[PDB]
Amino acid sequence: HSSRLHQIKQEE
Amino acid sequence: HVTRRTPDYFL
Amino acid sequence: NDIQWCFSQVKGAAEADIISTVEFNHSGELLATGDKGGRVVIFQQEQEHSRGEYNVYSTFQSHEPEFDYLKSLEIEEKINKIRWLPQKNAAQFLLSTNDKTIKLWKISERDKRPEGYNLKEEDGRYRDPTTVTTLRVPVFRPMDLMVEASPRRIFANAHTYHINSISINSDYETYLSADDLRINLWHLEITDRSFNIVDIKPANMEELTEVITAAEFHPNSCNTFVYSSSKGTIRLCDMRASALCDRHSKLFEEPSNRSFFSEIISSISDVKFSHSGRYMMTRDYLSVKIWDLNMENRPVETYQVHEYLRSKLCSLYENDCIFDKFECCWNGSDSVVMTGSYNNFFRMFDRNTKRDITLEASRENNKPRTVLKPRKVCARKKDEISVDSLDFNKKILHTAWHPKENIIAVATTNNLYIFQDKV
Amino acid sequence: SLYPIAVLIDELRNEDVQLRLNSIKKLSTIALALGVERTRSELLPFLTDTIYDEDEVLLALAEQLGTFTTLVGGPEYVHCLLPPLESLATVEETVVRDKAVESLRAISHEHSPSDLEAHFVPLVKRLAGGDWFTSRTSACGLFSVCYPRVSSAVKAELRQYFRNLCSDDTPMVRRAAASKLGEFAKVLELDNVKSEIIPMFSNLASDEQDSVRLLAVEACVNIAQLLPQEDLEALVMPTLRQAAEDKSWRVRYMVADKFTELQKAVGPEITKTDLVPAFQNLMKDCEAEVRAAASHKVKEFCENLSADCRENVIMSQILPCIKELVSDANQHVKSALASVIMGLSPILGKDNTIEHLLPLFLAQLKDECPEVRLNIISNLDCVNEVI
Repeated sequence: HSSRLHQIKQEE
Repeated sequence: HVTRRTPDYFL
Repeated sequence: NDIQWCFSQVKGAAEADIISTVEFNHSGELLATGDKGGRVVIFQQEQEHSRGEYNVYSTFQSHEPEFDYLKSLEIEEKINKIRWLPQKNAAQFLLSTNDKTIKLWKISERDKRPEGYNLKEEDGRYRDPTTVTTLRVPVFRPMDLMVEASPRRIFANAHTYHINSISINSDYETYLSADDLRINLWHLEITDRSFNIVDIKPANMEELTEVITAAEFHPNSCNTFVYSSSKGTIRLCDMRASALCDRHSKLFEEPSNRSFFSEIISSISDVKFSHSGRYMMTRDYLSVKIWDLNMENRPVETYQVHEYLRSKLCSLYENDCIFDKFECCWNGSDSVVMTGSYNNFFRMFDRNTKRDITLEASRENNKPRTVLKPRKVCARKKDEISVDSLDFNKKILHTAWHPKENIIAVATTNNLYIFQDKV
Repeated sequence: SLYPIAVLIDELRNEDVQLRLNSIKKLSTIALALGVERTRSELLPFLTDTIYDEDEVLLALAEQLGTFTTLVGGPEYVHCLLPPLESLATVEETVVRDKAVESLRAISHEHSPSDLEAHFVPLVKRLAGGDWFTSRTSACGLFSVCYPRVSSAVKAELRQYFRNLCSDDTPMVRRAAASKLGEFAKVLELDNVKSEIIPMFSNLASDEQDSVRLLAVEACVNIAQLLPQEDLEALVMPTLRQAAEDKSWRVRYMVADKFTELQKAVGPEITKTDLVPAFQNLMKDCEAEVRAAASHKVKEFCENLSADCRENVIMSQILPCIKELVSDANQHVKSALASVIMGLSPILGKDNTIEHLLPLFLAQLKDECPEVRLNIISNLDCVNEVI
């Protein structure tokens, strides 16, 4: 949830 | 703006 | 052997006030801090070795909150990194960045003002121009010293993702800025275009496996820079080889700890070249590793920041602490490296002796030139601190070491502590 | 009728940059009305070190100060303009310093030889030895104008000061010294060029900084034109060969970018012996930027070859390399050739053009990239007259 890599995948 | 070709200032 | 550190100063006390970066300038006389509110505060050392105290020197709003209309997202004004430029002239220059924009700030002293008018008085009271016959040029007069900060250049719109690093080249011309997937090269005097030298973005974001966590230029070599990834590897690039640095010249990585969290804790949060530039230091969640640039396959030294947490990773995951991005820093001689921990503990590792000390940044010792007592953590003998009693909200993420002296700036959430060697 | 002047003078204090900028552009009017004596004693001290420091305002101020010689009382008092310009030659903005140095060079010609040694040369020493590398960077551009018109004793001091700048700790200063090394050598006596310029040229050409070494290629062209052809082999060529083989692609790019200029300087004999092998290596460089830079010079380089061996060298040494470049993966390398390859037809003649050049023309006309095809079509003028 808080992983920066995960945030990027969700965003794009 | 952001380019992968070398800009003049670095050539 | 051990440096006897002493309380010297505490500054500060709200989310906006939380310090987000600390950085000494090249001479060490100036100290800059950024906070989540977008404000930069500069402290100047009293120059009446030098152990004078630091006093507020300048304060300005580096970044303002902004809204990304194109994607309907707020842009944080938090100051991620501050980097000082080498002193060009009497004025001082530093680069300040948030997630999207880098700003070049000029901080200059002024001690005179113009005086004298032809058509009016200093009060602003005008007079009939018909009676004005003899011209007079204004004359500069001394005034009380003041420090002015103005933004000279804005480097904007070049990053799609969040900026994590800025680093100045040794050539005095260029600096890099790295977001999660791209590294861009800038000329310090050109804002309208930047050179994208590294791009690890995959064709399909579904296949994304690595993000850039930190990037830094070599202190001496103009052509060398490194960047680390979430997978725990450091790639050393040579700009001489080719214009684009997609091919690394060296790759640093290590080959009973394969836990579920192994992938998380291995991410490198900070990478620092030693002043000499022969060694490189990386901080991950649990350990500090020092790399010889001639040895790709393993670090030459490894230090454990806080082992007692290795068993508590489950708890740390559940409260998101496991994702904290701690930093590290060398001392001037490269003999001692400092990094932060929880419960306002910060750790010193002496490389020559391989000795450790744990120190606490707390107001309980708020008496100048009072020695800091080494702390001990136990999973409890006299004066030992139980692991379960540690406050994980008290994080020392940002620390800075004076370039020449035994002076360190340790930032807690709200307060900036300055400690000095006992003299 | 002095009211309009009063408005302009007061506007110099105005917070509005535009109004303040307007008055600066009209300093000539202000100085003209005030008078020669008042201008020296009242106006210039106000302009000597201004707190307002916009790049546009300072740039305008530097331009104006270069035309104030008549307003200050002519050449007899031209030295009064130095302090205002000395301040502008220290600011952080590069263009403002460049303009200020330009104005200093302009008013130097109006200094009498006595004034140069009394007021101007001391200014150069202050900048050259200043604590701030902005001033030292500016000083590099002032040596060439004052050197010719000063005594031998002063000349020896100037050459020593310029030598220190070439060894500065700051790369910013060494880049400036490398840039100005060529024009300073042009005013030096030939004996000092061989004895003093060459050691500095050799050192800067082996500097750690890539950005400094690449500037030595320009210095190579300037120094080569000064020395006799017999001395190029001993003094210049060893440094030029290192540049062509330099590990930095940026340094090799400059050699390729200025290859024809080097060809003229060294001469036909050195060109055959050294440049032709060097040109082949550049055309096969690992970096596409270098290959594209060399592709632009194919026509000019072949044209300037001596007629004794031009056609033979092109066919045996240069032409094989062009064939590889036609199939180069990089789009920009192929585009560069397409705009100049057609120019080899007059050199080689009809028979050679059809046998060797024509297959390459057909290959590039069938290339997928529209830019390559457009470039070939745009340059059919030369080929038509041959075939």
